[PDB]
Amino acid sequence: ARVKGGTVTRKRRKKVLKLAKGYYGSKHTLFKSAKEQVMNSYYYAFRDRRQKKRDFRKLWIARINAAARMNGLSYSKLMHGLKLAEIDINRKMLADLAVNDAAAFTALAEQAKDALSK
Amino acid sequence: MKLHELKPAEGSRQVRNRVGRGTSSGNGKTAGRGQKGQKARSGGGVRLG
Amino acid sequence: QITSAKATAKTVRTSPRKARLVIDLIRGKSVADAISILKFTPNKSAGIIEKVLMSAVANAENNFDLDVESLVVSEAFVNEGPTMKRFRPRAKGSASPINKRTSHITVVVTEK
Amino acid sequence: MYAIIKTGGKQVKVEVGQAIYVEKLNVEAGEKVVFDEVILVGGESTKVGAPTVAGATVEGTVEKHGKQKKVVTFQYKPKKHSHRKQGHRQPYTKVMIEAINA
Amino acid sequence: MRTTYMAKAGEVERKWYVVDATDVPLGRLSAVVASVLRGKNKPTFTPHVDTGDFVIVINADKVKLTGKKATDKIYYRHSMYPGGLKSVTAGELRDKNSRRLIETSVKGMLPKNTLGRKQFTKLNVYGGAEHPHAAQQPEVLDITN
RNA sequence: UAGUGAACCAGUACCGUGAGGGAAAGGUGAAAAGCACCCCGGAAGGGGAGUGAAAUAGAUCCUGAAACCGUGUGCCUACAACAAGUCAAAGCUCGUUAAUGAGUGAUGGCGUGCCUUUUGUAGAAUGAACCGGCGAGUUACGAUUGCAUGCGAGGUUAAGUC
RNA sequence: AUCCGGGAGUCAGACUGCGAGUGAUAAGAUCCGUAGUCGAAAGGGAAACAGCCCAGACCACCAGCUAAGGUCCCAAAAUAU
RNA sequence: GGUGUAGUGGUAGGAGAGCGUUCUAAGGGCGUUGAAGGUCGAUCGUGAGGACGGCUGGAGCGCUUAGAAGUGAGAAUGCCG
Repeated sequence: ARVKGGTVTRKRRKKVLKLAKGYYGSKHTLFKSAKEQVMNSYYYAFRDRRQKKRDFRKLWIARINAAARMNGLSYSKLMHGLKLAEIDINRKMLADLAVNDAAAFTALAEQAKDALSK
Repeated sequence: MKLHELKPAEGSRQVRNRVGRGTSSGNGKTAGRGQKGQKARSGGGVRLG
Repeated sequence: QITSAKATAKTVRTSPRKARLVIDLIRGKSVADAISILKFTPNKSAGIIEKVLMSAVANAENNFDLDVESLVVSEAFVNEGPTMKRFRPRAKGSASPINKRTSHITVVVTEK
Repeated sequence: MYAIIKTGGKQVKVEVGQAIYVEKLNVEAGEKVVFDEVILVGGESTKVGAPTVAGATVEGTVEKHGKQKKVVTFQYKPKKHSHRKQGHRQPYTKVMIEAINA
Repeated sequence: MRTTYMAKAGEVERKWYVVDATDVPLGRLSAVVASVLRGKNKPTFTPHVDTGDFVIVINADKVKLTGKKATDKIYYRHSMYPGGLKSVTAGELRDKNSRRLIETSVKGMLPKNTLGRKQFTKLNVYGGAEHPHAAQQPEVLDITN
């Protein structure tokens, strides 16, 4: 009942190495050091699936900043006026409307001018 | 009942512990014994009483 | 119809780093000039690749090709052969090994 | 023809004759889907969105029920002993678009 | 992966602006100028591409230094040799090399990427009141900032 | 690398004056039919032509992984401080177990490896040159509890004979 | 929460509000009583930072709101009244 | 099966369910019209892991239920090549 260790280890180690195509050194072809940056790549993937959302809110805020300042409104009085006008647009949608549709962004800008004018 | 369809009595033949066989089984790296001390050496433990 | 005869020489008793120096100077040239190129380098790896190219020319004549004046050295390799292993008595009792290495050399002679 | 439609938590830009990749909708393939909350109607004369602009039904049909790629989310903590291993693969429904307000 | 604009290199047109400096302090000139060059005041960011503009400066430098700091803000350079600190400047750079004031107190205001170099070579600082760059038709800003 | 130390001309070669210590080394093909003859070279070695179902089965001879050494080419690279990844992304090249495709990657954000021992580690505490193979809670006889089974005021054989 | 029974690890703790000694009414010193965090806890802030202030991640999203702390540029938001 | 409400960081350690290797038994199978082994692929499951296809290979091996273990490697200034 002598059991050798025939073909298990190759299957493990090559499933590791296919996760490591394109590593900028001898981290293609060394088993002890390929099994480490895969671990750190998983830590960084856990971080970075949660810093997508930290990033794009800052980008859409900056684009809302520029396009709002073009119409004589600072970048927060839009927020307070649009909530007094009871409008619930996501910051993505105001970002790309602020880039493309100048007419629509000025229409929302004038209703936000009218809202807090009371 | 015949040879190729055997069934045991339920709840009546357990499996085992295989101790010191990997960190996520629960009992690898010091095998259920812990850190240093003479209970964790080879054949340690004082006599009874 | 085939061109590009081959010629090898296996387990040549020369070190494989040094023979890659000479084959820097041959890849991509005409045959009739590269022999003259080989005849002036003063190395042990000079007087071997001569014999490889001349056997490749003789293969292309007596087997397939024509037109010796229209042959181009297209490919040339250096690979490592098996290594002998011996020792040397170094001072204060001990000993340190000595490798002795061998190489395989191939040259392919296309027409154009 | 713009339409900005609340679907789930998210907001989507909508045109005529495209596809949107949205979450599950409990509707068989295939059939008709009628979204209701519409903020904007664009184009030329912008219907500015008071929340639930009235009389704004955006219709559509369904093509598949499919899944994204896996998301290998392994956690470890160094110089200690831990392995949590998962795999997650959400379902997805394509949405053809037809017939903004007319 | 969905729809937000990621501008390319040759999509955004650039402009040319002219800014005076008659009796405005350093920090606020440098702040408005450095917020110009990254591409702010334009709704079409990337954090990749030079979406910024070109800025020309007239009358370097006549910049104020508020209260004191005429003789006080000592700059410092060290020359990687022993004892080589050279505090050679003061507020003396108002008189000589008034190019060199704004080319330091704006380079500090920028990032230090490679874009903090391609966005720095768009300044032009002149202590006098002349454009050699009149071939490019620059416009005028108004600073109430 | 198992199984005697040893499947092979082994207590042999080798080491110590001596008592003594002690290795490594299996495999062509069904059949040797083991490459007549020609060609370069002093030969070794190769290229044709043959033998053979197969010669990348040519005597180091079944299959032939990894480190390691080379050749050719799709994309990038000479104002740049980089635990070497990951998120975002232009361009160029390609076309799959057809699907929210594959290769590369100018550029921006963020980011001090792996074990062990510790009140505490990136540590200038301690271990690994790299790859492959071997390499650690078992068994016998007793004791105690949980679960299951057959009988139950009863239960049950040992040594030993066929 | 109590009782009966099977199975262990632990006996080198640390700093910070507090309140007391020996110290010189000194120390990231030492020795105890009380509460928290680290040990066995990842995310935000104090430039970076085990123990301080806020808050305890089953997983995905290019959705929304607030705490501690912030709003001239790096670097997100007031050159606010 | 619905539908609600609640919970789901974690070292030493306690408990439960599974993946994988070699052999034995019984049933049922595959294989010179290509088995094991090797290489490549843009595939499936929550996990260890499992299929199918292209090439190389040239004689044996999976599948279901039960049983027995020389049953799983990255670290010992580990041993051998």
